[PDB]
Amino acid sequence: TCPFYKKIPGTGFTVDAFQYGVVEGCTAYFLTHFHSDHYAGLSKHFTFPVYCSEITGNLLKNKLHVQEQYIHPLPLDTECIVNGVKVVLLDANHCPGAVMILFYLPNGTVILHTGDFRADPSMERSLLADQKVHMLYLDTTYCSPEYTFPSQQEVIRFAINTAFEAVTLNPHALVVCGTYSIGKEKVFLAIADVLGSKVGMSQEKYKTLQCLNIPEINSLITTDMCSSLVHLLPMMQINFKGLQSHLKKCGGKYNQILAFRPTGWTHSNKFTRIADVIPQTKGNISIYGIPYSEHSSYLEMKRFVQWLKPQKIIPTVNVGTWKSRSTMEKYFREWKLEAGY
Ligand code: NI
Repeated sequence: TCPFYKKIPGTGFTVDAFQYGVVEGCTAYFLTHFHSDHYAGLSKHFTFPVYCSEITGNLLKNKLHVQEQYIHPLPLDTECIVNGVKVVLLDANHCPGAVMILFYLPNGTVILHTGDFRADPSMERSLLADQKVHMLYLDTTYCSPEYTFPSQQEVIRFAINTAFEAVTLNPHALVVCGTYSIGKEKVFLAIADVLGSKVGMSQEKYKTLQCLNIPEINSLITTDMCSSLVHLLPMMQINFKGLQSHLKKCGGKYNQILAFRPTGWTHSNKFTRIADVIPQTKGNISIYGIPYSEHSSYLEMKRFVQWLKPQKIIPTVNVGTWKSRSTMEKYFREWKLEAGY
């Protein structure tokens, strides 16, 4: 049944709750972003109101075929009334179209639901600075001190320098980047830009990217693989067997593959810096795992929460085990005692 951490008290609302059938008492279903564990259950047969960003609404219409009459897109950073309740959508710094949602309950309680987010100091100057938040529904994906990772900027700088050097040494090297969802577009776009190429991809992935309101996108992507030297493939294909196979398909246009796998976290983050990352190599194929994250590090999470000073925290990730729940509750108490709220 629908878990309590997906329900907004004092309202008829649910967040990211599309796989339980009809939730009794739900008058409006919000969707924070277009990732499959969050939209799981939506289709052209859905007949309840869905509230979301413009970009998420484009993907619902074009990829899932939800009918336009049930899609209610809202602008960001704007006070809106939904079924009698004031709400605001804020940028979550996750994937394209991802939002956090501020609910202003009739009784005076203010609730923030982060959806999935990568906390950032710039959030401390949004509409969040303007009033107190009592309850926080928090993306706790990486809520443990082992989880450090570099800035997105540092990671993109590494990828751009690595690719440019490789291709300039060998003009017959192909660059491949893995994907299985929206998000992390900066990785393949930044590499293609430094190489003066468009990125080539499947028709299904091209359709997906044309939903994202990315400026000048027609100048940056293409379905013509032959004219491109940065290819996107399914993340499943980013291994030696899949890459050797792909190389055969290019008809001797290329003699070397340099591939990127933008993982979340991996245990080499506890030891190694970004400047010191190395690939796995077999023959003329090299695979780089790069720690490009669209979720908060532990320290980024902690700074946001200690700034916001909520009265109550409700985790939305890692909630399935008692040992995980208890560990998270210990960190929350540490943070509150350190900061004095
Ligand atoms: Ni997500």
